[PDB]
Amino acid sequence: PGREILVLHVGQGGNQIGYNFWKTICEEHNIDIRSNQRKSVEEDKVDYKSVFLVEAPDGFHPRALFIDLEPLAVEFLVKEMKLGSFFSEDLMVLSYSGAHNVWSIGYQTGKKLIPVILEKIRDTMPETLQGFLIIHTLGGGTGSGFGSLLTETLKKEFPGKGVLNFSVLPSEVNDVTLAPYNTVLSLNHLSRFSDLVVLFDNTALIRIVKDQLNYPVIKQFSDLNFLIGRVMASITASLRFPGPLNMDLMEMAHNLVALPETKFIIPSVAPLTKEESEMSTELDLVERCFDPTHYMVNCSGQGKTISSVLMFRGNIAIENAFSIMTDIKSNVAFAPGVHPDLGLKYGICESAPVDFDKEVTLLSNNTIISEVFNRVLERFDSLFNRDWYTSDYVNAGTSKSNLKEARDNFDRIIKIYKEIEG
Ligand SMILES: Nc1nc2c(ncn2[C@@H]2O[C@H](COP(=O)(O)OP(=O)(O)OP(=O)(O)O)[C@@H](O)[C@H]2O)c(=O)[nH]1
Ligand code: NA
Ligand code: NA
Repeated sequence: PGREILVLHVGQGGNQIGYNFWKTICEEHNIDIRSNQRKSVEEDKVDYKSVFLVEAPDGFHPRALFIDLEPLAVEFLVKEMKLGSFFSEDLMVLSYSGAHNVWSIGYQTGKKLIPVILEKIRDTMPETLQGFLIIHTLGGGTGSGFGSLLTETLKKEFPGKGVLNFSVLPSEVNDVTLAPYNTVLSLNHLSRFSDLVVLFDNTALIRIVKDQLNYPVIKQFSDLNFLIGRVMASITASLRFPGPLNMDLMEMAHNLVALPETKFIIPSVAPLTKEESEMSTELDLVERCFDPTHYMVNCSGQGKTISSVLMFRGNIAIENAFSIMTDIKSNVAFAPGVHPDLGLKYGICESAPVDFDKEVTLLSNNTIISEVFNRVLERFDSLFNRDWYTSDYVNAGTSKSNLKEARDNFDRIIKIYKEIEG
């Protein structure tokens, strides 16, 4: 026993993303998400299912909680995707009132559910649990505020366990006008309590789906969220399947987090299709991951990499993975203080993702974070300097002074990344 992870999905986006993640995990372990059983004994591969799956005598269940302050997103998802016996009622922590896109309402209202959540966790969590993943968007009220509260709560209640966030930033034009306040409040909270924050945004996800997968239409968020699920599954693949070089959650965080504050990470994956996986080299895939076309956060350029983690999955030539390292260091811009021999952390797993020959996943700690975050700050200031939209934050326990305090800490983080850039 050991290595187990518990996944908390918070708000509409966090729970919708959870569908794609759990679908991917079940497929990788040849588990039928509808029957809760192995699809077959003969195709049961050597693996470690306990990382994300609880095996009970009746079948497999996700080590997850599905948390929201309104019931519609989760209930509709479970009905449409036929998840009733996998996303079961005993794993749901739902209320009725909603956060109304205000971080402060999500935070305050979520406090009422913390006892129930902690009881569910302490009911079924093994003592050898390595950590928690919190999946949430930053621009709404529940994912942002309740997700922030949960990050704080888990770090306090479970010392020595990793707390990692997979967090969706607002789009280039925000689709929630309150998103700057919610994003600054969330990033401030995660800077204080998360061990590592892996970021995504829908502008980048849409670009990848339209340009790398060439989907003719995106009709549901599943046709975007699958990319987030791919990152989550691939970066944990070496905990779950054999390979030459495995790595756990805090192993990856320790290699990325150069200074305590530099914990905000941009992911990328290559390739995106089976056909590309069968007609590519390790060098080609790594170069794609380091190219802004493949970043899952919308960036103006390659920035400067401080530190990176690369997971190689599938039919990988180890000599190519190693031999290309000097090429990565020569062709990709790293921050000025990074020694020519440093800034890379490798994992290598023999299991390829569904039907692919091979795949590379990159987690990059990149100074371009400062540009992404500066844009959030500029949006925040445009509202705050006019006192726009502050009333419902104030009424839910976030004073205007508190809003400014969060903004100023956010700016301190931006400046640390900018200083490292040079
Ligand atoms: N990628 C992705 N983004 C989502 C998804 N659902 C919502 N979003 C984004 O999340 C932000 C809105 O937050 P939601 O997750 O809907 O809000 P919530 O966390 O449920 O908070 P409240 O509705 O205020 O209670 C917007 O920027 C949306 O574009 C999703 O399934 N996938
Ligand atoms: Na919602
Ligand atoms: Na909503």
